[PDB]
Amino acid sequence: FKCYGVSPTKLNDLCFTNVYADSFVIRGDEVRQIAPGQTGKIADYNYKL
Amino acid sequence: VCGPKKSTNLVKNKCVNFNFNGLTGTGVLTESNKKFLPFQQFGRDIADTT
Amino acid sequence: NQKLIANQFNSAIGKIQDSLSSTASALGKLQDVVNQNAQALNTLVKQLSSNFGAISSVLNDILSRLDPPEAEVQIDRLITGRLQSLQTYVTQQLIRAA
Repeated sequence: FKCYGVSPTKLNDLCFTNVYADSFVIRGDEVRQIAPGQTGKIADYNYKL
Repeated sequence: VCGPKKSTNLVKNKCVNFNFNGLTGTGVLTESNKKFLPFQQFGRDIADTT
Repeated sequence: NQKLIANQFNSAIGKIQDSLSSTASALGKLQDVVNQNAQALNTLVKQLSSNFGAISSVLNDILSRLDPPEAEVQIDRLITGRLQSLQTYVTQQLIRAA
């Protein structure tokens, strides 16, 4: 459970105009590519943040 | 989309610590005579502060 | 020539009033001081809106979003920028003051 632009315990104090839940299945070793600033088979050609 | 927080009543014309939809600060809340349009949520100063 | 001299003097003063009344460019030297000081402060205030590498220019928005271990980093970015802004302002005021 990793947050980048916010801290995970501040989430209940904040209020947003839109929340989008992007949902998909990948293999465990490539979970680390689901982050800002990443490269790799998924990060560059499949799913990018 | 707001978190599980309980709202309270607003106190006018006093120095208060406020939180409006996650927007926080300290100041006195008073009735405005500003002509807000139906779509405008808040206004800003030259300093880019609320 | 006392009558001539007094009359020329009195006329000359009347001319000063007309010159000053007609155009404000006459006092550009004093207006320039006012304008430069106003600009120095307008610049200083506008700098508050800059991010300087931070995620947000607003200190309260950083604090309401991040825990201290991360909030401090974003704040240091704003402090460096804002402190540098004051140093620029003060230096300019000292030189202008001279």
